[PDB]
Amino acid sequence: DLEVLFQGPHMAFEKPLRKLTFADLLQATNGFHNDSLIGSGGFGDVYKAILKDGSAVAIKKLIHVSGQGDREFMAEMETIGKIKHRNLVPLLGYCKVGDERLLVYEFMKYGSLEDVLHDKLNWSTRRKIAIGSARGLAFLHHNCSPHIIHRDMKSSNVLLDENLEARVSDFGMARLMSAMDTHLSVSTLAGTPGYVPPEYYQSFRCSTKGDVYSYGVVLLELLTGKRPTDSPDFGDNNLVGWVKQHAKLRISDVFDPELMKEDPALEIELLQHLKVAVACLDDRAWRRPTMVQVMAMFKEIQA
Amino acid sequence: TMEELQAAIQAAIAHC
Ligand SMILES: Nc1ncnc2c1ncn2[C@@H]1O[C@H](COP(=O)(O)OP(=O)(O)NP(=O)(O)O)[C@@H](O)[C@H]1O
Repeated sequence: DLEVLFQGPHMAFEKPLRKLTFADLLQATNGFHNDSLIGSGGFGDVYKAILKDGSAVAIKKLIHVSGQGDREFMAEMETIGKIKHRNLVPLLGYCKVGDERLLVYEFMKYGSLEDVLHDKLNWSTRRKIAIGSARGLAFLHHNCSPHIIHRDMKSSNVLLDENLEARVSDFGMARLMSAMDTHLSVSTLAGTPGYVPPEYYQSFRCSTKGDVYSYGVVLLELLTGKRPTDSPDFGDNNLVGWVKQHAKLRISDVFDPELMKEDPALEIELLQHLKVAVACLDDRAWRRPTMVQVMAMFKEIQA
Repeated sequence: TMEELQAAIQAAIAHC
């Protein structure tokens, strides 16, 4: 059953990035007030707000370091700033004045997957989330030239909009890799504990298969309902480690009680989705599927 | 390890 993978908005007809006034963002957030904050500390603070036109936005205010360039601002502007797809967060505008660098996303109703999955998601709903987030990443790797390597896929960087559909976000660490290359050399260790592929700890090189590892983790989170690290059941392990040792024993215990409880006849489909996740988490990068294959695994499971 | 795990999961669907 023949599927055309990418058929999202044609850029040429898209609303261009609006350059915004700092004063407007300043006012709309009440002087960047604390009760407007929705995200704190990581490379900036993110504030919920409604613009002059009624549009609900999230405004990321990037922290300016003395004697430094705006690398993270540019990373988003040169990547998510240039593309649109239903499984990517919409970057609506930006503010660049003096040393201020702000990024204005369309506001995604339910905030991040992490926020939701821990503090209502049924299977059908979670299935849709894994699929859409796979499509978003696939777009970055396969439908962009040069390719985009996200470098920080995690459940907090998967937003959920009105109809609970997945939107990959936070492009601050993203990098462009020529299609002729297989990897990009980076200067430092970047990524979130729980999600870093093994090879990133051996060599300062990122690649699309790097992103694919991190995706696998996000999929575990959906299947298990666990955080990627620091859960009491884990012990000396992470989510990845835990699922690994745990499975020789009783595989289906790994699954989230809430999904199992909803229906005992989805225990098989759940198991099949775990195969995808495990493939993505292969220690050998070359053996991991591309995100295009992951999507194909998903749609095979259904039929 | 991983492929052992993959086998385990295949048993599980079969062992349903
Ligand atoms: N467009 C948006 N719509 C709704 N919520 C958003 C949006 N953008 C960011 N957020 C929220 O802000 C949080 C994350 O902001 P962001 O800094 O982009 O990712 P973060 O990586 O998890 N920072 P950190 O946790 O320190 O690594 C998420 O939990 C969301 O709740």
